[PDB]
Amino acid sequence: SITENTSWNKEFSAEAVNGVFVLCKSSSKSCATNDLARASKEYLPASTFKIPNAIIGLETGVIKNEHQVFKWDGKPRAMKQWERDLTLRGAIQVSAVPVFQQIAREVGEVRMQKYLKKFSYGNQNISGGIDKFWLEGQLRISAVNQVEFLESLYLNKLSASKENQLIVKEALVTEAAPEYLVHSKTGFSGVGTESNPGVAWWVGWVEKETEVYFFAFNMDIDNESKLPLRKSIPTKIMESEGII
Amino acid sequence: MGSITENTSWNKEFSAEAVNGVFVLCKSSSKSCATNDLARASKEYLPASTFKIPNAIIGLETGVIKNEHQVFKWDGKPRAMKQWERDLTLRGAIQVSAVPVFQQIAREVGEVRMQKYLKKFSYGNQNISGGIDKFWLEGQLRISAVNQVEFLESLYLNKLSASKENQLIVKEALVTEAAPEYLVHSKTGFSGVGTESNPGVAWWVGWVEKETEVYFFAFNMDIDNESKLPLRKSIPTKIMESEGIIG
Repeated sequence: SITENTSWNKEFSAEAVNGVFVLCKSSSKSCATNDLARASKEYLPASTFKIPNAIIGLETGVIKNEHQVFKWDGKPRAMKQWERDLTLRGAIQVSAVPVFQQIAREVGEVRMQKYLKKFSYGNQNISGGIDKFWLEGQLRISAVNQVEFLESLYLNKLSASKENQLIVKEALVTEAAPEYLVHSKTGFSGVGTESNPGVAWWVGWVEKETEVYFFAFNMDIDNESKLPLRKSIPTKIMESEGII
Repeated sequence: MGSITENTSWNKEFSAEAVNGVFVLCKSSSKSCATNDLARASKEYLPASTFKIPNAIIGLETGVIKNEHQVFKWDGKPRAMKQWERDLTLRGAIQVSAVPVFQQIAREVGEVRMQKYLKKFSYGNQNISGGIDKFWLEGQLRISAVNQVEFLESLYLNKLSASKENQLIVKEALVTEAAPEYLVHSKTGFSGVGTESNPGVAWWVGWVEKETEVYFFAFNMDIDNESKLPLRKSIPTKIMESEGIIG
């Protein structure tokens, strides 16, 4: 069950942003959102796909273990922050696309398809090129599906060893406080094209006291300068809810 | 570790705050350590709440603690600290150093198993006599800063005699600072203000993962007044910032 919560609309209007926020307390059985329709609309996952990709990489052995170092071969990479040796967390934190493209290539189309089916990951469409389906392909997943997926990870219920799920969870920690812990991942498909803006994401969960909150946010975006809103809008909503 | 060297210049942060203590910092790749005082780096002190690290691992390995989702319910009885009067998860109990939660764990573990694990972990002088629920608080258990970093490195590498799954659970619970370029896992400790001419001890131990490098650290200082407690984190932090590790 997904229920509408009109009290968050202001946060979107203030910035003239078209997007959705999904927040579920304790579990995904009851989630709140500002837009029922957009909550379940499937969008390209962009870099949020690094979460399932990391899990699959570990499960298949492509990623040897948590201490694996992904060496930079010295060839030019889109961003300078990617031009260096990276650990799994390092690669996830700076969203080093090339590291995960190679992981995807080694996983292969057959295994990738099998795991997304096991994970009930969006439309599970990986066609068009094994190293770019989550960047410009036909893969689509909704905010609600993201929360369901993240909840399974939190509970160690995905079809992978608990060990591997724990490894990925540690790589996803983005904020640590004595009060709460935040695990999250950003995504940005690009500025989109004429009349078809791209999508920006921020998904994760907050562990506070004995309670847990799963969240997923996405928005239309046609200018990179608006990118910070993918974190500020959800953060303001969660702060006003007294979560972080 | 492979080597250790003395760097007396780190006494700067100690002298400035009129503090007697030690800091040990080891780089994983080179397997080399540095400290402001070799003698104190090897001196053994009560672990205080830093013992919650091995205690948590042992509780999990023995099955006393089910997993990271187990909730330690508060029975409503008054506790030494107001922050402990609430239900807590494993991480919650570790973060606020809820002593009563771990004393119960220790009692369920029992002396025989506790002794077995500390031997496997090569944890300090491995003397747990004087009460199964307080040997690390006011008993005869002692461990040095060098031993702390050795122990923490083993945990980091999942090389302790425990399931990798349980070591991962504890490691997750120890995260105290997260940034894009570095992650900090740590645990504080404080035995008390001690007696006259015999001050208590305050600790801050953990490790920092920055880039592909890993730094293990252990800090302790003499303390006879709680107002000096924040120094257990500020001194080590300043030293690591000067080293360009955190911040």
